[PDB]
Amino acid sequence: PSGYGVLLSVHEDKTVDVFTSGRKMRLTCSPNIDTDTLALGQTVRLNEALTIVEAGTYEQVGEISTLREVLDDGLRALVVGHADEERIVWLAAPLAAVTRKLRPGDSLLVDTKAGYAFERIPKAE
Amino acid sequence: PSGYGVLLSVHEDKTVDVFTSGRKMRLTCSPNIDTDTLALGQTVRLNEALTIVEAGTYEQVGEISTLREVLDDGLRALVVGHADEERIVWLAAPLAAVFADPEGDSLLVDTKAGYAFERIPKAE
Amino acid sequence: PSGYGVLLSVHEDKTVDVFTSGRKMRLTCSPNIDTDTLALGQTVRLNEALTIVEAGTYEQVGEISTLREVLDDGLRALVVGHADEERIVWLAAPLAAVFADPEGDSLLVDTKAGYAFERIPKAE
Amino acid sequence: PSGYGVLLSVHEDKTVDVFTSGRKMRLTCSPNIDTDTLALGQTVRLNEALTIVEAGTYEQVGEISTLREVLDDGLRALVVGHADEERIVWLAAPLAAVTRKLRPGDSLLVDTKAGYAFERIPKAE
Amino acid sequence: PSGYGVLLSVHEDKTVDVFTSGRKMRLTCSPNIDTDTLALGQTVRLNEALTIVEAGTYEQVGEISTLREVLDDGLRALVVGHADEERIVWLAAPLAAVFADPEGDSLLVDTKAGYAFERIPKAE
Amino acid sequence: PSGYGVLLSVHEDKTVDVFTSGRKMRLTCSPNIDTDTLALGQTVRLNEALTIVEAGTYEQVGEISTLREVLDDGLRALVVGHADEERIVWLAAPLAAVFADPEGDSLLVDTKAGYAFERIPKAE
Repeated sequence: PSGYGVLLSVHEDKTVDVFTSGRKMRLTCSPNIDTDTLALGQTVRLNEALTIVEAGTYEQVGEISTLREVLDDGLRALVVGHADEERIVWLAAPLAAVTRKLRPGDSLLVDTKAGYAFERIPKAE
Repeated sequence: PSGYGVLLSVHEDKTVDVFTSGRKMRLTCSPNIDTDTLALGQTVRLNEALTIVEAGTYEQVGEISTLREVLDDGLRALVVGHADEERIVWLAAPLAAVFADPEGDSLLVDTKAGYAFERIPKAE
Repeated sequence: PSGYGVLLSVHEDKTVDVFTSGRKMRLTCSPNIDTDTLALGQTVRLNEALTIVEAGTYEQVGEISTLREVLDDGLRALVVGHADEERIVWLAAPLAAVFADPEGDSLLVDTKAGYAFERIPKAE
Repeated sequence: PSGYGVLLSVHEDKTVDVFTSGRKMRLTCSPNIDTDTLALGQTVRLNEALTIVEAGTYEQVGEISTLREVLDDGLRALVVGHADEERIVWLAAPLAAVTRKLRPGDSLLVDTKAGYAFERIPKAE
Repeated sequence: PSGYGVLLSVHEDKTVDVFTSGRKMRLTCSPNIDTDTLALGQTVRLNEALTIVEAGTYEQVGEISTLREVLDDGLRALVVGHADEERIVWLAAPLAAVFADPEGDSLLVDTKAGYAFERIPKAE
Repeated sequence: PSGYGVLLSVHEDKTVDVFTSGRKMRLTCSPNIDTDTLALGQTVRLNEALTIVEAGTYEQVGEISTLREVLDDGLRALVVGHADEERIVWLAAPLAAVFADPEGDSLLVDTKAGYAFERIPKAE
């Protein structure tokens, strides 16, 4: 069987930080994986030895939180969840650009354990 | 003895993603499983080795959430729970079959697996 | 030592779904057990190999929830918990025998196993 | 090392049901233990093999809940906790008698995982 | 590598009850521990074998609860948390030393271990 | 693989308390690590034997809580979470350098490790 985790960072030595089984770990990738093309926040597949053997895409289901503000660094956002839970999360690539821009009350799909926002979910009317 | 999980996806090599023991796993299927006939969201039965040995029905008990909108893709929906927790979930076939659905419909959901399975009269 | 679980369903092949050690399992009964006399929601005792070796009484302590409606199938009910969490649960065999509210009855429930066991006014 | 659990019932065959490590189990007692004198709801000590090797007393710290009503059987009570959480619990012996009697709004020390009430905690003024 | 727990009691045979890894355990002490000098509620350091190897100070971070009353025994107190969860906890020495305390004082507590350790100005 | 933890304290014997895999541990540093340069609250990397092999940056994502007061010791603060949960946390090294509210500042916290790391207005 394989498990999965959320990619957090790629190091100069081609190891990666991944959030998996509820904790951050530094893991190695299979030689066939091009680490230069990994996208932070994407789900990655792990073998039993915890080597990254495949890159997937971003989570498509889960918690929604409301955007309050993108932080000064342009990399993280302050979001507000259901019971008034304020949190900081990383912006995945499709959100960090900038064409469109993120505006406060935008609804964002988030993983608050890994600390990532993946997708904006549109429309009241 | 067998365990269970919620089927999430089927891969080209006949392995499947399943949500079981609180996380997503990629698992193999027994010779009896024709993956072509699997329905996403259904419960699957797992042997000790975590091989899928039987494909079952959708969950029938659990949390209730309220439908806010089906997303543009027609695959997912925005649902709101008891303390106004908004989530995105996948729609199982029975919900996609009617997609009416409104908006306010009460849906049986598994928020860990990320699925909505059944509409519950409020009602009737 | 023996473990325990809540009997969820009895299958046509005589195996049984049981909620035990925090998850749903499909288990086999000792030949001693007459599976046709098993009662939904009752506590079953397991040996170390997870064979069902004895069938017992129903859970008698735990969470109280309020009945909202008995579903159209007569097997499940919509209940509302203390913080307005709505859930669907199975009716244990004693409750599967009649009810009547909204249109309010207080039920002993185990939301992890997904069962209601007993009504709390003066009821047996 | 030893672990602990809450005694739930004593069987005719001298085995006992105990709530330990978050679940109910049927366990045996050391031959030196007189099972006839066990008190339901008391904490019991388990060796690594999960044999009951010692009986203790009732929990003395933990959750408080307010009594609503003793059930018709005289063995269980409906209690109401902080966030309006209603639950049924077993009455330990010092509470089941009957001299004094339990009255609704009494504060009770409870273990809502094992499903027991142990002690009444007195006095506003 | 060492773990930690909260000391709950000392036994006549020099073993101790400690709350560690989310539950109470009876553990032994190293030759260096003079159990006569232990203070109930203090943090203890445990080696891989779960032997107490060092007795430390009280916890300094964690949940805050409000004092309602010290119980008649002078050993325990009724405390109320954020969602008005009332609990009974043991008093550590520093709190017993002042027992003033009032009632309204804010106390640093570990509700799993069942201890109050320190009074926090509201204040100052 | 390597694990990670939050550095809680540095002891006079050069060992360090670290919150890792959901609990507090006392660990040893690789000889490479200058323990006098370690900074409270920083993330440390662990080998499989749980030796600290590298010291890193601070947590940058997670829960936001509101500062109520910096305690008299200048090392800890009282913070209030989203559901009015009050807690005492340690100040990470960057925050241990000044503050100022009630008499309101938003702090990034990890309540499991018991640390605040960063203030969120425009602050570095």
